Amino acid sequence: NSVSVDLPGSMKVLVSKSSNADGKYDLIATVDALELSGTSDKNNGSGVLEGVKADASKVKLTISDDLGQTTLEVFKSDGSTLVSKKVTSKDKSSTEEKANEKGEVSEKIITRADGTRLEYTGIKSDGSGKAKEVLKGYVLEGTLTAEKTTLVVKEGTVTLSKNISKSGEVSVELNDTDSSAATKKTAAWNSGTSTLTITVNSKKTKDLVFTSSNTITVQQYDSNGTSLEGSAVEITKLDEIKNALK
Repeated sequence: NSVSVDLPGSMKVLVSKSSNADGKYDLIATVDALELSGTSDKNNGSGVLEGVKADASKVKLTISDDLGQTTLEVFKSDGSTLVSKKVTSKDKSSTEEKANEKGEVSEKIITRADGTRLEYTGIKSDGSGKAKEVLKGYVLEGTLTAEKTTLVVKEGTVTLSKNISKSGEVSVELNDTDSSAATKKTAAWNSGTSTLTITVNSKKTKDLVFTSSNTITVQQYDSNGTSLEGSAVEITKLDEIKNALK
């Protein structure tokens, strides 16, 4: 006599139709063939479920009270040395951490709701590591520090850096080492409009807009640098980013 409850990431928990004499509900879930079980003082599917793998690893699924988030933890048999931790939100955005043998997080994947990802590897005790952003049509490479993630695209003497704060806030900057003052690119970032405006030789040349969909559009200025012209074009591949940096 159970009730099925939908969870983040198209998972399920089974909750007893009625409570026991203590007013508690029974919970059962199966995560990749491993049965987890628990009890809860709520009737909605929220609560904690536990199980133990064949290799003695301890597994705990915690379902938030409003069903908006699940946390799936795997530990070694001590129940404290982390193996992995996955936090899934209702829109199927998620974070997944993987630990080293000492239980320290060394790998992390942030999956956005739109399917784009930020992936970290080799995270060190100072918070540094390597980073990759996986977009629709291209991959960006860079680094992680305790402060921010920085993805870098280099083209000639120009470096475009896409910085991502711990809160996920994107800002972008550009630097050019071009020794010719006349062809050197500079740029300004407008956080309010998520736009990087590139200038060469005192004339704005283009706006790169970093959209809420984790895409980039490019639109050129006229020959005077004082009006935008034509229509903005979505970038779909790395070579088009580099073209904009030429």
